[PDB]
Amino acid sequence: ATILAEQLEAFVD
Amino acid sequence: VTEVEIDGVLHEYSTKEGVQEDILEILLNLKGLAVRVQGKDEVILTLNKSGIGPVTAADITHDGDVEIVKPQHVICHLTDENASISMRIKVQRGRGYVPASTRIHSEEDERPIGRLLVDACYSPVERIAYNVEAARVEQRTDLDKLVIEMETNGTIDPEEAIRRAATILAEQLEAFVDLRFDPILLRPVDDLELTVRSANCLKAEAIHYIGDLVQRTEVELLKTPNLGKKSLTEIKDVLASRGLSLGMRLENWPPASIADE
Amino acid sequence: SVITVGPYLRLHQCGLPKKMALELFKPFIYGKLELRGLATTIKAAKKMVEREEAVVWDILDEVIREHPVLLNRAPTLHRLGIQAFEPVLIEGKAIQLHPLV
Amino acid sequence: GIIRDLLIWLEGHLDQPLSLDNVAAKAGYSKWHLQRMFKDVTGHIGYIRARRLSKSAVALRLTARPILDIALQYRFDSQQTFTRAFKKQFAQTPALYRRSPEWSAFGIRPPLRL
Amino acid sequence: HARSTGSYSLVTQQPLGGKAQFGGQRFGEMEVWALEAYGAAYTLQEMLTV
Amino acid sequence: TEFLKPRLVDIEQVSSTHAKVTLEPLERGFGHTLGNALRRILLSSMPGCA
Amino acid sequence: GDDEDSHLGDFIEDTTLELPLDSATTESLRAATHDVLAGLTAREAKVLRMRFGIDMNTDYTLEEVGKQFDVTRERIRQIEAKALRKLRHPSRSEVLRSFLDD
Amino acid sequence: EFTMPEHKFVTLEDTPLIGVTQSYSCSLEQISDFRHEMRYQFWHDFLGNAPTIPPVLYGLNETRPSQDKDDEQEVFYTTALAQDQADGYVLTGHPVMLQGGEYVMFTYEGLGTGVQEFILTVYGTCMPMLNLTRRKGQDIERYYPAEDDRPINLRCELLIPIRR
Amino acid sequence: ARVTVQDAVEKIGNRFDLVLVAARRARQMQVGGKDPLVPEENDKTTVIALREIEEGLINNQILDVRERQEQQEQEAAEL
Amino acid sequence: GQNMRVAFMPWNGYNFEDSILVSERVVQEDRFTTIHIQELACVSRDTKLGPEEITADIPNVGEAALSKLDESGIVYIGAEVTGGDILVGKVTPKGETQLTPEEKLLRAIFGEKASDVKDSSLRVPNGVSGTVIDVQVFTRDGVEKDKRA
Repeated sequence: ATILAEQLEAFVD
Repeated sequence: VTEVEIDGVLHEYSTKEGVQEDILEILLNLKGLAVRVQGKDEVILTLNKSGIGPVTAADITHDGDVEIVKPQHVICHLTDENASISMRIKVQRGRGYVPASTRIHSEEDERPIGRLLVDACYSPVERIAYNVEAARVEQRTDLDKLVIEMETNGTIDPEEAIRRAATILAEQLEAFVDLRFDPILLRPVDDLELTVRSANCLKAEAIHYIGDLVQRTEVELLKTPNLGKKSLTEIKDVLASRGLSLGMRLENWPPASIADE
Repeated sequence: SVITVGPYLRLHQCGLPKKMALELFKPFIYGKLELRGLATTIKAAKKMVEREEAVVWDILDEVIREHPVLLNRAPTLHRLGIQAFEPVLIEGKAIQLHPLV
Repeated sequence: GIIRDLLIWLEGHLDQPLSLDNVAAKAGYSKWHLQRMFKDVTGHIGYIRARRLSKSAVALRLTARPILDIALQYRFDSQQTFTRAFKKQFAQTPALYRRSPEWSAFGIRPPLRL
Repeated sequence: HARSTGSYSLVTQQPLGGKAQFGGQRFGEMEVWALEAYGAAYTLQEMLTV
Repeated sequence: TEFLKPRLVDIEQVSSTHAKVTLEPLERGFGHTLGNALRRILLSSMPGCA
Repeated sequence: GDDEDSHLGDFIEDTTLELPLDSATTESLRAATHDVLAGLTAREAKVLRMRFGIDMNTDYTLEEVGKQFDVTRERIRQIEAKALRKLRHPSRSEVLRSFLDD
Repeated sequence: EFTMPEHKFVTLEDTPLIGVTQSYSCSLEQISDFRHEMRYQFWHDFLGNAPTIPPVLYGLNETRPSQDKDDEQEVFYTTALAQDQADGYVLTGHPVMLQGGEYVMFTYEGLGTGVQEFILTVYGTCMPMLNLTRRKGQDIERYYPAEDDRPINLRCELLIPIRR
Repeated sequence: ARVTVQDAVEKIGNRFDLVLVAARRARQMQVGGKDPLVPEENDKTTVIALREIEEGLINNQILDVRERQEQQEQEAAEL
Repeated sequence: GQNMRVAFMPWNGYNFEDSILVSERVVQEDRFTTIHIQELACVSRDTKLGPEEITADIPNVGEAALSKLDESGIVYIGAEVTGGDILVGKVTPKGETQLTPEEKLLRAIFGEKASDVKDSSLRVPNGVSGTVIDVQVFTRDGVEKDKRA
């Protein structure tokens, strides 16, 4: 599940 | 749109003079309106209109922070020139298809007679599909792209729609990564609920708390010229019934609130 | 009531409305509330049906669980026309039923 | 000096605390010594009976409750014990007092505002 | 429809018919044979007397 | 934004390499949403040595 | 019934026997009182109860109360007011609070 | 070892006073808190528009037996001002009249909580060694409120009308 | 249990006696309110009676031996 | 009726045997909603004891029911009506009976006063909802006409 957090990191910014 | 209130009509299943379409057709035309509220999760708008002619969305009296999307989403039709309209369209911001029929069913406030409740769909997004083509990185031909389409009404900037999605997902995607004192001692001496004159005599010694009572010497508290010798047992009541001794130091009898009378 | 399918009930289970059971199991609620004591007397406990208590639906399921229930259909043509499933609640107004029966 | 505090507590507590002299002995001093301590102050305390008959007399004329609550609200023993006190003091029946449309100060003992 | 305990008739002291008069159901004589084949005796005493 | 959030309730680690995971509650339409993504990434994205 | 199914005999109710819930509240009325009478005295129970005729076949009055104990009919009504007053203090009328709401 | 308070016999003349009057009804365990409640009400509403601070302030207990029934006795304590050597005064109220003549003045030196014991010490342990008798009149509370964070050491005076 | 009472019949030998010998069992615990033998496991009284049955714990004779000692031990108390 | 798109494949048990599935989209655009009108009555009659009449003055009322009514005993036009609510305040002029000695003991301490009227008001059926669009009041010409009538 951490990589699904990793692929959304353009969108927490 | 959440509620409408409107003059000259007491209920949505009546008829109004000077209109082409029926009353609940105004409900079924005010549903598809689209307004972008910037800073309020509740606003109102008023409408005052007269004369023959179709009222469009330009006719209503706006606010400085409700951006209008459609000008011509047709509301009604006027046909006789002397008519006049006062309607007050409640606007909320939410999600889903709860048409406040649970709001009347979870909450039973005393409403005034005349307000009509609108069946609302808060969702701006209508029809969204995607297609997946191959993105070209020179060594990684296996990679692909994510073409994402969108067909909605107004009231939406699309980047905010996509950016809010990852705020939703990573909240759950965190949870799969990170996750795996005596009451009659704390009152005034006057508010201890004792007999005629045994406790109010103690507050003229400035003793207005029960913790201050137990930290006086009993021999010199009953030698001031205001105590009586049958008040001795009520002091012996509240000290023995609670479990305290003579002169025994209580740790902190006041709170940060300290007031007398 | 009317039947409808369920692809998620197991065989010994079956669906049932809430509004049907709370209206049907009314003698079984008025015994449990006095054992709880939130209602004081009988006429008090009848008053506590309309007032939408969370314990009304916490005594309902607790009355319901392991109390199986007959279902009937006409014309009865043999023995297996009547059966006895166990209830499951659902937020509807139509009797859910296993597809395999 | 001290037993001032008995005067208007008794304006407030002819009620639900049944206060007798031994319950009035909870004011600090003894049964016999509070009598003369109240005497040279006032001239007239067990005044309390008058307040009980005065304090019941707010219920006859000014509240709509009937007579049986009255003989046990303001700390009298019984309905004859009330009317035994009523007839010794006001020389009336309270069924002949409240029902009468006129009412004046013959028997109602005043409170002590000394 | 539902009925816990409702109204009764006057000649035979029986429940009534329908969703209108707050009525009970009908346990027809076809069903009694369908119940006899299980051997479930007590419910047949239950569904007529009590 | 009035979402719902689960605490991981129960893990039935019978053997090591076999397991069961329960989770409750969600909002509606989310037991389909998450687990379809979760079945995908646990089929086709891991390290490996063969 | 326009098919040969129903008649006027189906459609009339006999409100004579008791309501099922109300015949239950008769006993909860009765089993309230004796517990409420239990916080009293034996000469205090015997003046108020048999006057009203609770659990007795008859209705005794002030005369049959008077000529039996001694003479007095005057103070028994006043005895019952003390049987009113301590029970009107809202400490033993909680199980009278709902039957008050009839 | 009781210590007797200081007392003095004063003859008083008529002084025209103005202020606000009202009725009340309460037990006398809070006759000290409520009389200081209304005196806080009128001294912190006179000063807030006053330029000048007077040397004295008056509180006057009056009693009205209601003509309906002598079971409740209507009581009147009133925070009211007196005349001084100041011209400009902004005030509200109607002219009340001090029922002067013979009076007895008790004098107090001590704490703010002992102002309650300055009003608690009335009916029990002290005065019939002198064997006094109170005539009809008005009880007066005499303060000095300009000169008063500990509970304050204020100089207060009672006044009882005693006929000899 | 919730699904099956077949093993409850391979113990006694009869489908109908099971309706009787559990009812005689549960009537000592429905209103008699005695102690159960199996743990509860959050179940109504008919389910603990059938979970009692599978290990051979409540029979027609065991429903009567449990009372017949209890009868005379009560009948050695009245006099 | 209406016309809409239809797919023919088995879903997960929800089109098992001639029992169809449906979307939320047809619940939002209210395309299958219908409108009914119920008729409900109240007949004030002349008994053998006395005449029954309509007054909003009922005994044993909650204030939410008395607030939604007028002073005569008729609903306000254009109200909302939840099932089981008082619409028409009716009574019946009752005689008198006796009661159990339990009941006499309870009324002797509270002073339960009752008149010689019996509450027989009109009510909405339960399990139904709605709103009110119309009333009318009939009258036999020769008997006294109410205000709202």
